[PDB]
Amino acid sequence: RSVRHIAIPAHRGLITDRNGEPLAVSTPVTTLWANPKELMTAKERWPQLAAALGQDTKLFADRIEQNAEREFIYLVRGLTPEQGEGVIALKVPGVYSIEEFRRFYPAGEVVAHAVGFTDVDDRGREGIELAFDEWLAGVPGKRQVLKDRRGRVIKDVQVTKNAKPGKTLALSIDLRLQYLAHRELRNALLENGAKAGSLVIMDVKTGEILAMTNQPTYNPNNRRNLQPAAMRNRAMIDVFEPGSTVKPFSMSAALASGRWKPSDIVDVYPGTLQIGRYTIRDVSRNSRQLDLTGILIKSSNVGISKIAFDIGAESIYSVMQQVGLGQDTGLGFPGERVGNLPNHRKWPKAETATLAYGYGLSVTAIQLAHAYAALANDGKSVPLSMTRVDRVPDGVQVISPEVASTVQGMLQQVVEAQGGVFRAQVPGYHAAGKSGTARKNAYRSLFAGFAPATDPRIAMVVVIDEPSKAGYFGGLVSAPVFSKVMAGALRLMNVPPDNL
Ligand SMILES: [Cl-]
Repeated sequence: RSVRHIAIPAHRGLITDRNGEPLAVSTPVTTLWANPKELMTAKERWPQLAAALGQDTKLFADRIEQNAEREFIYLVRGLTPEQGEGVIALKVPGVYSIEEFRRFYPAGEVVAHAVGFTDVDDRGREGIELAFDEWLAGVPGKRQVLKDRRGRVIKDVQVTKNAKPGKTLALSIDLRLQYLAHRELRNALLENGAKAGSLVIMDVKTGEILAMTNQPTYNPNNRRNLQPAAMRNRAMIDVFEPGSTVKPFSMSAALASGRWKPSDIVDVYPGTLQIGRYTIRDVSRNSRQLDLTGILIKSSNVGISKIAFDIGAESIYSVMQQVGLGQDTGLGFPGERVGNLPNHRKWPKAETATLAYGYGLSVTAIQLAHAYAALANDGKSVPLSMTRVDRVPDGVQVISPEVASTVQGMLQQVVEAQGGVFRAQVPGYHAAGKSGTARKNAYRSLFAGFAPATDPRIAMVVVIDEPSKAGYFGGLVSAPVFSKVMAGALRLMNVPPDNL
């Protein structure tokens, strides 16, 4: 009475972590539908079927009566096999059974922002599920079915074309590192009364994003009553002024200029500096002469500004642009922001000073981590990747190996020297990094670093949004998170200790 071609759903590819742990799995679910044309000939069966579907008798009957002309309506999607057989056993004419695919996410909220989710039609709508949708979805088949003049699926003819299953995808993320970072960022938020946060971990040798976690987060397996703020992958889609965490790059421009060495001295007394109506102000103001390492340890805005006036903002802009701040990462992640590294024909003094200590530009947590990776990797930037990297692509030298080496040594002193950020110290290793405290009377606390300082393997960025306890400095709020997560990450990757 009617020959028709209908789609065959393809099996969606498995997403694993870098070691094969499942992160997104296509699982069979039982969906029930009905042909109202057939139901209309068995009305005396409707109340038992309605009750079986948890439905009010009258509302069910109103539904079928309204659709009496159509030949298809869903009844309920995604049931257990025991549930569907429970209904089919009633043998109600025109009630049919189907098996579909539905994603399950074994790690739930721990990796929701990176993995994303699919819709009820099994299409990728967010995160990796969307970015890699063509790779994961495969290609539907087609089959030929005969249907009588009332919609009854009389015969089932051949398969015209088989479905092509999707392909497996292994991410760069290490699920063991991801759990640790997730736990500790969460603990830090709760201990500090903070509103939001991000943590990014990167392999400085391969470009791999080993961990990417945010708060708040959500359970992708139960998205009822989902708050869209809980769904933001802040590490990639939120932009912020990085503040003093960019001082290592200002310093890289200074050491490359020919005009400065770490033992050179800047006079920062009295801890402020007027630029017209604008006033640069240090956080501690009992200093006069400081050497370049001292400027980083004390995080003196006056110090880095006087250095910036000497070498010119253009050279600072250039290093920041070369390491990727405010530049397109090329990951193609949905909603991923680029930020902004402003430019000028001639840089005014005030813009020059603020650029040098990280105001006036916008970056993401992932760009900041990638810039620190380039610095840890002896000045060579390796392309970012969200998937496991087997053949490493060639990187670009963006800071000279000698300059990067020197800046690494200074940042090890930031963490280890007297008056330094002692809370970022990693037991059994040497660590290097810089704190940040940036306006947003509310602040973001930041720490960016890498370890082991002797032979760097891992770069990490911690951002904690609006800590509400008395201490809000990056060195008080974010540095201890770096310490706990870096220690766990190095242990898990069996990195040999360089400080025992
Ligand atoms: Cl943008």
